[PDB]
Amino acid sequence: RPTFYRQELNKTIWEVPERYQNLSPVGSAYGSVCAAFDTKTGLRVAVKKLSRPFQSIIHAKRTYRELRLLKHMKHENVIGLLDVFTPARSLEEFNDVYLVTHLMGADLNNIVKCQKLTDDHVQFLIYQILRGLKYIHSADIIHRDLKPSNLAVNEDCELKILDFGLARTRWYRAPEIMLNWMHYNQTVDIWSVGCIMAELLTGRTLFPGTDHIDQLKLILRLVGTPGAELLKKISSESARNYIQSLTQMPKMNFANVFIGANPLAVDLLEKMLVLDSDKRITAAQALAHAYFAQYHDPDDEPVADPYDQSFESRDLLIDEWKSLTYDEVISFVPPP
Ligand SMILES: COc1ccc(OC)c(CCC(=O)Nc2cc(-c3sc(NNc4ccccc4)nc3-c3ccc(F)cc3)ccn2)c1
Ligand SMILES: CCCCCCCCO[C@@H]1O[C@H](CO)[C@@H](O)[C@H](O)[C@H]1O
Ligand SMILES: CCCCCCCCO[C@@H]1O[C@H](CO)[C@@H](O)[C@H](O)[C@H]1O
Ligand SMILES: CCCCCCCCO[C@@H]1O[C@H](CO)[C@@H](O)[C@H](O)[C@H]1O
Repeated sequence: RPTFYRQELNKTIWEVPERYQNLSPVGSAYGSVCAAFDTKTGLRVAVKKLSRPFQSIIHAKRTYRELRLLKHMKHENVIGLLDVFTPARSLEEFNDVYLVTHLMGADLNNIVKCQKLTDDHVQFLIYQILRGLKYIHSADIIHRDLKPSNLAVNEDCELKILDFGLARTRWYRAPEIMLNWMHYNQTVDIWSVGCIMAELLTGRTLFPGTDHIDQLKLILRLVGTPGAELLKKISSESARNYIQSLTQMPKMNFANVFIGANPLAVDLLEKMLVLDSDKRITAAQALAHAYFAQYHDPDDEPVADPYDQSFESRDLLIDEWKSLTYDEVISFVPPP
């Protein structure tokens, strides 16, 4: 229906509706990105042209997964889809997929710049992360790689959780992920929030490991070696015997680690940075914590519609994944 124009960008021919003006390259894995001006909405937007979206079953399923996820995320603190389009007029000529979202200019690293933030500022940032995480977790989604480069912040200081980094590490990963534990709790993301929050308060990386083993060494020095109740839950005979062969490190007193911080911030960090994932605070519980008193609104922390992820178990042909992807493009409804 819209009128499309062609322009060579990022060494390929882009073909976009005329509403998207002044395409300029932003960078080029999954695809190449341009910034543009959406004349229909007056928004600066980023347009991603997926690369080789249906070259293989793996590519095709990944394309479907990404479009399904972006179409489902409708929350102020999560990246959302402004538009998705293809120049194709039919399924038969469907080969290219373009995704459109708000143009973001800064991630959390750009806002922090290795500085201590004010406590009020930390409250506001962590509150928004937890608000978005409550939504994501309510859809039975685990982020699994939350970190400052995956958190965008606009000029109003509204934060959005991304599943990508902007155009130009393991320091924020939960310990069970670095041990390939599987059976991951949604609180692997809460661990990451604790690492981020600590960094916002101190201006320093909490666990700046040099490699995988160093990362775990640094974690255990803060939170201690596994206690008795955690050791009961370790089925791996190899993990058990190695853990008990280590000298016991006590859990440090967080009040004497984050000296000068808000005692409520310290209490919340103590509830996020627990080795046992079953004992970590959830996102919804964290939002009710006294630390966020000035921002918490129990009636404006919404949850997601149910999210059907049954396609993850399916082994389909390329043309089937492509057809399901085409259905999702055709059915897309722009947000208000
Ligand atoms: C024109 O003003 C700017 C001036 C300077 C400048 O820095 C060079 C930037 C860059 C800011 C930026 O990168 N902004 C941005 C990116 C995305 C991304 S980044 C990605 N993948 N990662 C990836 C891809 C290629 C290269 C590096 C990293 N995907 C999407 C994305 C995801 C879904 C969509 F629907 C659309 C785009 C989304 C929104 N804003 C801008
Ligand atoms: C001059 C720089 C680009 C300006 C905006 C082009 C906007 C296209 O906008 C679209 O144009 C279509 C054709 O008129 C109309 O049918 C649509 O209603 C209108 O939204
Ligand atoms: C768009 C929604 C962002 C918040 C939800 C992230 C949900 C988990 O999204 C993650 O995205 C990564 C992208 O490389 C994938 O590699 C991971 O497998 C996936 O779990
Ligand atoms: C030296 C061992 C260091 C890491 C101990 C990490 C314990 C994380 O916690 C564990 O996470 C598992 C996976 O979600 C859950 O199934 C367990 O019940 C939970 O206790």
